[PDB]
Amino acid sequence: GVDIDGESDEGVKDIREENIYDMLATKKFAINVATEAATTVLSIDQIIMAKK
Amino acid sequence: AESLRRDAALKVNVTSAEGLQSVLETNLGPKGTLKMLVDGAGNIKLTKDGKVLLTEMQIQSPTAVLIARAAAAQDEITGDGTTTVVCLVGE
Amino acid sequence: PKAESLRRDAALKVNVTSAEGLQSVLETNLGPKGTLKMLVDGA
Amino acid sequence: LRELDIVHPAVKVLVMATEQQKIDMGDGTNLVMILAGELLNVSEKLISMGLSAVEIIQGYNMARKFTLKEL
Repeated sequence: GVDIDGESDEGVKDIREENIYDMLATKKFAINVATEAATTVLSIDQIIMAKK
Repeated sequence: AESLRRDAALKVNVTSAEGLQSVLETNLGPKGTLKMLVDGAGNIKLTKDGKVLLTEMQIQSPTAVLIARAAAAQDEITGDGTTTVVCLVGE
Repeated sequence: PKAESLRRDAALKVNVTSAEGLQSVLETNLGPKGTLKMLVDGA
Repeated sequence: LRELDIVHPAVKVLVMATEQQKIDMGDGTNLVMILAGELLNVSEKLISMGLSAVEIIQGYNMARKFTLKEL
């Protein structure tokens, strides 16, 4: 994993020690939302506005 | 005498057609691009169809007004190729 | 992230525009039906 | 993002994308905002080189199906 400790320690811990994992519903659903979020930004080459 | 010389009001119409086509040149076919439409009340409308685009924008240039009004009649009959017709007029 | 975008083409358009104004002046004397240019050095 | 009204669309889409993650799940609100923000930062190298944003989207669509299969 990635070391979350605030004290200096050699190496990193293991996932089995603290049982810190990500759910499938959290990871899989976040990918489809992140791709569609960046797609809309790249799809806009210009904006069109009017006077209120 | 004070006669003839210049018709240059045509230059405004030619420039008005290049600026209008350059906006719709970005979105064509399956490779087209998305645009934003703001009505002033805070509603963000994202649509690639030129029919909704031309209605939400108000252009003071009379050249683009005639193109937008003529495109409304084609969208009620043909219903396709709104951007294509505009690109053929400017080019 | 520094920049790399365009060769920008602008220095080329200035060179073309400079040649357009040079020919437009000099094309008036071409042929027997052309016009006669005059030069004045101030003296 | 709820108390701050957004005008520019690029940030507003990320706000509407946050509601997509927040309503359907109680976790991962920061996962979408950080991941979607980095995809545009790494895309500046392709935009600079001259690669159009149209084929950039096609690259993410092919990589999305390859990523979901490995999950």
